[PDB]
Amino acid sequence: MREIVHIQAGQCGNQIGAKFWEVISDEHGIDPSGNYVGDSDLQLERISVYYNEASSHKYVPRAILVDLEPGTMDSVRSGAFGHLFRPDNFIFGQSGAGNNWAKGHYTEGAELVDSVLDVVRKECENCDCLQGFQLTHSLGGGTGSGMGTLLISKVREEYPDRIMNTFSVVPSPKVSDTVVEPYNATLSIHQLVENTDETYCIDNEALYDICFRTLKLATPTYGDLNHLVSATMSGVTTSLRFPGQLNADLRKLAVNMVPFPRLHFFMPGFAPLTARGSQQYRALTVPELTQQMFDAKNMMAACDPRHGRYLTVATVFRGRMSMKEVDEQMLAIQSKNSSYFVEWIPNNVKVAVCDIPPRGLKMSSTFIGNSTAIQELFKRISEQFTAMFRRKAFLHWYTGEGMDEMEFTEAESNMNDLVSEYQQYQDAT
Amino acid sequence: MREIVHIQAGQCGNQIGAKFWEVISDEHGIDPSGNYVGDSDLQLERISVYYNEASSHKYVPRAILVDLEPGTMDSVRSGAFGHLFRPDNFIFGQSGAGNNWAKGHYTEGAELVDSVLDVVRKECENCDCLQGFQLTHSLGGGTGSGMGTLLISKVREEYPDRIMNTFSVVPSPKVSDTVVEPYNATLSIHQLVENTDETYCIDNEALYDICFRTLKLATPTYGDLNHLVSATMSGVTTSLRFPGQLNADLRKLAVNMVPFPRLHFFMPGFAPLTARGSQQYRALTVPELTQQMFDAKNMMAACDPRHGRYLTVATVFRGRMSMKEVDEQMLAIQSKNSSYFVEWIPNNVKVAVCDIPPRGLKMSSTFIGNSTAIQELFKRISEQFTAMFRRKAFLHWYTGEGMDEMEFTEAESNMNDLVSEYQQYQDAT
Amino acid sequence: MRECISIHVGQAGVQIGNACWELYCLEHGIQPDGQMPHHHDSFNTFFSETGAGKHVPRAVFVDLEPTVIDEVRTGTYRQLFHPEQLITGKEDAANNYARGHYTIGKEIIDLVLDRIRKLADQCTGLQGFLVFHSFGGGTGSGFTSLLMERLSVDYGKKSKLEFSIYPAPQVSTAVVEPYNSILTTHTTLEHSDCAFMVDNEAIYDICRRNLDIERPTYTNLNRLISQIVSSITASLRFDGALNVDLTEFQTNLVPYPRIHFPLATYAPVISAEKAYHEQLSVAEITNACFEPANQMVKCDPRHGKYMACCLLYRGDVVPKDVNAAIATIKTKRSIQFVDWCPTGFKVGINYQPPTVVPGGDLAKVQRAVCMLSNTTAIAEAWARLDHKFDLMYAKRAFVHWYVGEGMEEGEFSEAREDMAALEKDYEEVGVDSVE
Amino acid sequence: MRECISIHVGQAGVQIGNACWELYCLEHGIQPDGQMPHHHDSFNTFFSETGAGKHVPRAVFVDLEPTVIDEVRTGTYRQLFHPEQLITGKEDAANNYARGHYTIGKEIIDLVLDRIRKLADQCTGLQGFLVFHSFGGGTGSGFTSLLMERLSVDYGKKSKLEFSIYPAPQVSTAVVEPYNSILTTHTTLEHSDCAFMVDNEAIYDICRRNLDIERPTYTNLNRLISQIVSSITASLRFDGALNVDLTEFQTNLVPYPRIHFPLATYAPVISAEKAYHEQLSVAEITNACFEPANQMVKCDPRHGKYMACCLLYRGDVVPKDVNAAIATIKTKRSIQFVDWCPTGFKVGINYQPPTVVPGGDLAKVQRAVCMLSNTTAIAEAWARLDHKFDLMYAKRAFVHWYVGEGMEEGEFSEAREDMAALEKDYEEVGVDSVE
Ligand SMILES: Nc1nc2c(ncn2[C@@H]2O[C@H](COP(=O)(O)OP(=O)(O)OP(=O)(O)O)[C@@H](O)[C@H]2O)c(=O)[nH]1
Ligand SMILES: Nc1nc2c(ncn2[C@@H]2O[C@H](COP(=O)(O)OP(=O)(O)OP(=O)(O)O)[C@@H](O)[C@H]2O)c(=O)[nH]1
Ligand SMILES: Nc1nc2c(ncn2[C@@H]2O[C@H](COP(=O)(O)OP(=O)(O)O)[C@@H](O)[C@H]2O)c(=O)[nH]1
Ligand SMILES: Nc1nc2c(ncn2[C@@H]2O[C@H](COP(=O)(O)OP(=O)(O)O)[C@@H](O)[C@H]2O)c(=O)[nH]1
Ligand SMILES: [Mg+2]
Ligand SMILES: [Mg+2]
Repeated sequence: MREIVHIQAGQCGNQIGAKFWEVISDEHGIDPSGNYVGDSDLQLERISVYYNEASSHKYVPRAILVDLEPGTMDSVRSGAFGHLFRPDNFIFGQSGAGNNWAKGHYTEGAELVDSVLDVVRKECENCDCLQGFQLTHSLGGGTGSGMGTLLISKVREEYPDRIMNTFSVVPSPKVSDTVVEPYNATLSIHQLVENTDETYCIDNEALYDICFRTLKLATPTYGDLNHLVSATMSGVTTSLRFPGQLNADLRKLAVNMVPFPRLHFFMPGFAPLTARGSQQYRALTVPELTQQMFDAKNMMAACDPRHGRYLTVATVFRGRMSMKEVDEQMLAIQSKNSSYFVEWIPNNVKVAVCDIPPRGLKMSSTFIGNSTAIQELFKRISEQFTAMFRRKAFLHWYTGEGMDEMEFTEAESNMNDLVSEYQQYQDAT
Repeated sequence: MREIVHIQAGQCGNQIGAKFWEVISDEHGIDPSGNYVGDSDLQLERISVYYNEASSHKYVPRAILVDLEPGTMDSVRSGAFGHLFRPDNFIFGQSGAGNNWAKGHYTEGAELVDSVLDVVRKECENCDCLQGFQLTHSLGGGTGSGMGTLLISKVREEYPDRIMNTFSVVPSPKVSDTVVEPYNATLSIHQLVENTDETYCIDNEALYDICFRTLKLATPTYGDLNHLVSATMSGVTTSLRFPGQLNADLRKLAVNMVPFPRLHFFMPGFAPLTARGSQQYRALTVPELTQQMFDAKNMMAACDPRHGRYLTVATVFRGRMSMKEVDEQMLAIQSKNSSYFVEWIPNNVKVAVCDIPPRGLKMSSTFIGNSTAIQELFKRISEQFTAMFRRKAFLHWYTGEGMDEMEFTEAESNMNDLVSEYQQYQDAT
Repeated sequence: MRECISIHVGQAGVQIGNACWELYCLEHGIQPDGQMPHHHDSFNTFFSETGAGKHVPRAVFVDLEPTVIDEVRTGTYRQLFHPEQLITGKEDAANNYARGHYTIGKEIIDLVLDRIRKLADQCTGLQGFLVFHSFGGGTGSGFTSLLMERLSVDYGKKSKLEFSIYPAPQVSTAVVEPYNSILTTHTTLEHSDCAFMVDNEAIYDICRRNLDIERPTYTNLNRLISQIVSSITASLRFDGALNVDLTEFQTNLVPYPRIHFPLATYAPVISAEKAYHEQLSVAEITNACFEPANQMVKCDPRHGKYMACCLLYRGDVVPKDVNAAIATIKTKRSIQFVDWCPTGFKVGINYQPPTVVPGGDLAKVQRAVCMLSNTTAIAEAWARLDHKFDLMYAKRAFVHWYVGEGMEEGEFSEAREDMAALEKDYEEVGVDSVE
Repeated sequence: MRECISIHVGQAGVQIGNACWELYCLEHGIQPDGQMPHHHDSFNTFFSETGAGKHVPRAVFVDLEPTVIDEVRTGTYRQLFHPEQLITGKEDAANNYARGHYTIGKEIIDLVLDRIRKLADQCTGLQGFLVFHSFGGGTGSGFTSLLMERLSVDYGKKSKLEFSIYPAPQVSTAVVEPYNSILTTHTTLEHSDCAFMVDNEAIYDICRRNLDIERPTYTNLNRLISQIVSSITASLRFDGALNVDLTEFQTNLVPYPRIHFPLATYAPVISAEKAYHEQLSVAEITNACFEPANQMVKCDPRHGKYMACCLLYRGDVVPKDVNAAIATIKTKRSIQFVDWCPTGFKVGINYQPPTVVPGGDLAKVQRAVCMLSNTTAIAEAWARLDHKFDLMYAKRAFVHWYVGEGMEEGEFSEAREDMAALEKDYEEVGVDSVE
């Protein structure tokens, strides 16, 4: 019950999804062929939430892989853990978004969004009681941004009651992997703050920093970053895919973390993060995890929390632990950082506890902080957008697909309004 | 309980610390890997005071190794009894202090002191009830002097209640291993008399003399001198790391040995010291130890006690002995040397007795004398400083890092005031 | 022939019930499969019996999320419960009162009431209801409010007892606890005969200090609350020198229609190693019960006055000692009842000692005492919740979920007015009389 | 039914208590685990009893450093004590009075008082208090002063007896002994009913000369002081031809409110090899008690006058011999009481002989006598301490620790004034009366 549908847009979304399904299959003991070879019945007691039991006793992920260029699709298809996706799912076009948002939302996307929605509808009717949607996409790449926003708008039209999750890879502050990414970011954020329940902001910069310093890895390949994001997502969903002394669901997180309709952008975090050698020289206790999760050097979003306040915080543990210990740790961490939390939300730590470790470890933890610091991010992007709009640079590519300036004017105004709201609530009293 | 944090600054500090942790691990029966293979539970009944029990039943020393050049750090890391320090502790820079104090306290140290304080804070919060800090450093080398003084000032800012121990290797009177050591000594002493509770002055000259005459060794390598200082430190702490018929703690020594806030410089001493052959030809009785500990030829500070008076004296024994015997010996030694003690402090011998020998003996003893003779030391250094300041020799290296002459003027005035206080109390009546 | 059904709402209720029914099955020598290889009948009051030697509980486990109920169905206590009772919803209220009282629970309330009616009509001397429900969870608050209103409509005059989990002052697992608490209190204030305040924080404290376990799981808190419940029902379920029925509880501990929130307390609670080194006098355990550090709600009794107390003893107890101990307690000044109630005790004695659950944490004792005390200190606790509510309402935080789920702001304002009125009533009663 | 609790403060108190409770458990045939395989009840006065054959002591071992208490918990006497009593702090006073009376001990004084109150209320015929505490240690002085003030506030009129370890004239293990001694004396001078002066130096002397052991450990001094305590309490704990209770002690040996510092003495103390070669006459042992070399405080009695004496005999004793011996003692001139007290004796006889602890140093005797003597020689000892204080205060040495730990210099001056007043009172009493 409470089945979840997985959508993967853009190249980053698809790669993250490949690693994500690898992780999930490892969790439930699923062979690459798609048949169960596990050992613990609890794996199958909720196997339906992400998988569908196809006949002859096989399992197929409830995935809907979307793209506009067959390259990465075929890469996924050929590689291992690709032979179990249901082959009818791989929707792809030929033109390619060309790293443009106008193509990804108006011209090219309008031709595949119908087929995507049809497969979505088939999967929805297949499920018993739909729980919600999780969309894995970028914010820079044209396909990800444009087509994901279009799909979100259409789905919200057809399912205004379900819950919506997005794992959007926000552009990094220092580097810029693309050139027009401010435009894509602004338009995508406009659509998201329109029609999304929660948005898990991530930067590649923070993941680089974590893989470098904390994990002591000088050679971070994209496999590792995607592995980290996959572990975060698995930690988010294990609260319902598994039994727990204090269980959680996606709707619980949405209610707890989203005080106002618009302010629903979360920065995630994971713990423990230990190098290969520096592991046996540290104790794995709940206080250690809790103290690890609260610092700028372990936030997957490149913005110091100290510059603002945590509006709300959610914390999902795993593995066997003692509830009193967790409560004591949360009390201490809420006490000593009193200036780091908003005054008018007393007891602002949502807690959930699962019963299964994420494999290999004794106990893990996932942090989901809805703070005001992220305003800086938007601030940054907004400014960049403004600059690249003041000269109307690159404007012709977007204008040529039917979009006009007033779109950009409205989107920038909307983002500035959002930043104003964040600022207002940060200094509320 | 009463956990102690160990800091090691400068090359001498780090080598002394390596030998010191070797000694401690030998005491508690700790394998080089960091796991306990001992045989007596009393080793583990207080194992927490210096160690932390890391998971999978291992032990890691509560060490914080600091330096500005990775050379000696790597030497420690490669050598045995280095594989159990927690690898995240090894804080080191790249520029190196260059045997300058200005670099070690203003320019280079200002870049690593923050990370050092952060690891300090982590360890402090890890402990249950912090007892105090022991800093092992030099007074000549730039790193040791400058960075240790900076760390002491910062820690005293953040922990004005804990107790502070320093094992500062004072420059020898005859030889001079460096050229600018008067400047480093004066500045370091200024900071120490500002913000330290007790300072264990040591000279390499006295250790040379002891290894030569008393131990009958013609080939004293630095390993042996560091071994002696390590034995002294272990003797100081065994009063709380182990049960005893009359136990002592660091705060007890601080209260007993420091009559006035400034006059807190102690000369240590150890006994018994027997050559390899001349051991079986001597009786190991409490009178023998007591008579050994009171003579210039067994003081680890190069200054004859007879030139002044013992302001106070502390004496920490080990191994099984009879209290009445110790009391009788102290009475006799206080009687016959009546001119060697200050008139206005009656019964000026603090006594403590442990129950465990220093491993390989029947009974040992450690002497901690706070005397007035040490004024000569400062006198000497002061004069040297004055000379090297009269011509302003070497002044440009220190001036170029922001420091100015008035710093030196104030520091020299402060040291002269301290010597005046020592002289005043020496001839008090 | 004095039956009493149990209704467990929400995850807290279901787990507490797991503990409670484990305890019962241990007490009467009942195997997990309902078989059984001073006793009377005894078990008839809680266990109905079928043709074979198989007994089934009179419990109705209702939830909107099938996870915990599925754990129950898979646990060792699978064969026990009547499978029709284990009512499971589809989507839990997700810590939202409106979902748990207007949208979702509205679609299985009828099935729950139907099973309730079947179980009631199969009984003859029905005494009353035991609702095991938390206070913060959405299902707990909303569904319990709905169910209490429905039962009060159906069963006009019968006992209705709740075991709420009062939200702690400083440890809060939820974020919207004030909203659920205020709404469910405003609703249940007119229907619940007698609630039973218990908190998790106080039980953590007790487990750490008295039982000397530093890392307790929810299993331990559940076992303690199950022991409290068993001590409450031992009068019905056993032969005692001075028995007491739930109607006596509601008559004694409820001076006024609204002020019916007594807090629980249990004694002795000592570890197995500390079982010796003390003879456990009944006067000693009475003093332990009145010790402000032993109460199971984080409220200092010294800041208020005990309007009423009810002490239920069990084991080798002798009434004279109880009389002497209570006289001594009345003598002391720090335990100051209200002037207008000169008789502040109901005493009950049972012959059956408490039984220790194997694999448990407590020690085999011969005497035990559960105190249910209605005081005025609890009033201050309401203030705290009120305060929280005010802040979280001053910014209209989280309001959109409740608004869009079948509720209006005027309802929030009305519930705030009601809580203010209750606090006013507590303050007014706390004062002394003239002339 | 005449109970008396024991309170051990500081390391000295705890080790002395180890010895004392070893001695008791040996006396009444009590195994270390509280079991037991002329006697009456006897042990009830010091041992409370639980349901099983397990008895527990009425002791409260309090310390600020967990080392020695941990040794106790690990020693052979682990099963004995009630684990709740073994109160341990975190950081010891470190031979600092201010820490032991203002800063640290202030944070566990409440727990200690709570355990005291529990133990007292579990008793019925409580006689009084036995504080075992040193004088130089910081915990000893500070914590004992605080505890005595608190108890005197709580228990208005009850016996309060201390066993201080008077700082020796020449052997001092500490360096700040004068400060702790003066402060704790100025405090306890208004609360302690009767102290009991004992010193380590005199016990060293006695062990060397009489027992012929040249290298004694603290174990031996502790055993001797435990024997003294046992002889003090043998009246309560046994049937005697002339018994005496602690109130009799405070009535007899305390002429004035302030002068209540009697010094201890015990006899016979002879080695096993010298056990023969002497028949140990009761007159002989009386003479031994009055011998200036046998007193357990380094003060020559000949320099003062015995204001009062109390001799407690035990074993095969006959009153006529005691009368004859005391008459002879009164005849001699070198033992000169004050003129104004013509009756300078209280006599007590017990039927139980002293029992020798296996592995001990003394020999099995049939008669024993403990003398508690309040004299004027002890006054000179105060002078010595006073003198020391003056010097260590003339330079304001060590003052900064106490100043920065919650105390003022005016307090030091006031305590010096108080000690001067006490010395003045001793001198004034020492003089003779006119007319
Ligand atoms: N005493 C005790 N309380 C528990 C236990 N498990 C959960 N709780 C309480 O349950 C509260 C969480 O809200 P719940 O009432 O459980 O919510 P729910 O029952 O899952 O129903 P929903 O709100 O719809 O999810 C916490 O505040 C806990 O105090 C338990 O095992 N023992
Ligand atoms: N008679 C006797 N005296 C002892 C013994 N052990 C310690 N002492 C006395 O204890 C004194 C030392 O100060 P303590 O009272 O022990 O200090 P403490 O009890 O450790 O408490 P702190 O001062 O806070 O450390 C010494 O002067 C000794 O005379 C013992 O075994 N027998
Ligand atoms: N975390 C992560 N991000 C990626 C990965 N690959 C690409 N990205 C991000 O995705 C963005 C490119 O979007 P992409 O899907 O490739 O272009 P599109 O075809 O127009 O949607 C860049 O900003 C990258 O930062 C990956 O493996 N991991
Ligand atoms: N006792 C002892 N002293 C040492 C040892 N090595 C160096 N020193 C002293 O340390 C001083 C040099 O300081 P150092 O730490 O090497 O220079 P820095 O890097 O500027 O701190 C010299 O005065 C030496 O006397 C050693 O092994 N034992
Ligand atoms: Mg629920
Ligand atoms: Mg002590």
